Amino acid sequence: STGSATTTPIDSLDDAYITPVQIGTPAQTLNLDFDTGSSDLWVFSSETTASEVDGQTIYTPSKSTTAKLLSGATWSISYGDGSSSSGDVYTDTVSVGGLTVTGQAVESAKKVSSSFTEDSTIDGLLGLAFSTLNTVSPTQQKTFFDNAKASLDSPVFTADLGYHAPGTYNFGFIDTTAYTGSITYTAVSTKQGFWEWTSTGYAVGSGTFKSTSIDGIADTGTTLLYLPATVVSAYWAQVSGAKSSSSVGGYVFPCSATLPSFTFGVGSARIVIPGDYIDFGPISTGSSSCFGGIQSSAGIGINIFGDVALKAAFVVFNGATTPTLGFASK
Repeated sequence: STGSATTTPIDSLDDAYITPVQIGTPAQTLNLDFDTGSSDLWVFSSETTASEVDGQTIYTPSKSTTAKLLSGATWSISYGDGSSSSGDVYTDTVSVGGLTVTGQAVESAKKVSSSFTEDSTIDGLLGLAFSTLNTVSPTQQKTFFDNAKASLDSPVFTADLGYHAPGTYNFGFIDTTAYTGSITYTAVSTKQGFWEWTSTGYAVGSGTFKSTSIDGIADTGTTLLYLPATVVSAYWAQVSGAKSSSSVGGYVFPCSATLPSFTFGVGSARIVIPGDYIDFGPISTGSSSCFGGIQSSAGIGINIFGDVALKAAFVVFNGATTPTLGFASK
């Protein structure tokens, strides 16, 4: 089997991407944030505290003839931005882009933190990291991809995120028309449960490539590119007036600037992030200070190849017995 679904930016900055997902019988379609940095499929629901729902579409398990309470199971997750959610668990039929999994754990939120409530465009998350990170207790549950894997034509999914435009998540096949040149594959460590890999270096604009190993994760659920402070300083030093602002929470730059590109290495290959992808717009409405799309990872504990980096590439998440990642230009 295969599946193919379009993923759409939630706003004009590509702060996140939503993909329609069919849950239950008859189908209830929710727009979920596909997140290769986590491993829970959770949704706003009829069980979510009413004061914490503000415009999201909810899953109502009582209206699904295929929903079954997973008795005793609870979940609770905290994300790297400080947001969180928790609740109980049903199993139900879940379809993405024509690919159907029966018995998928659908984690129904009883509580969500304010940032979820405040984002009316995201109805939940669909985790695509390794199932060892799934938070369901006492019986850990499998991701959608893990459940689908054996049925897929090939044990892979691909992320093709757009810049200020829709893109595609494919399951079970590699669309050879969606990228240019060849796909360069690189080793993955699953030891932390992430799609963790080692970039071979970077360049700023037209500058020379610096060969240096940068361990990090391919994370569709993180907006920006978070890299070591040395690398980030070298980038922003090329932008007149750019500075790190403690009050804003990262590097800012004059909105009048033209940003240089940023290149990262994948083995001997190179992925170029155009400068425009690094512009996240005014820090507040009407400001002439703009927020940078490349930020330091120094406070995180891990480097994160988020959407800023991934949307410059066609990315293969290869879930073969030994997982690997593939990157192609496009």
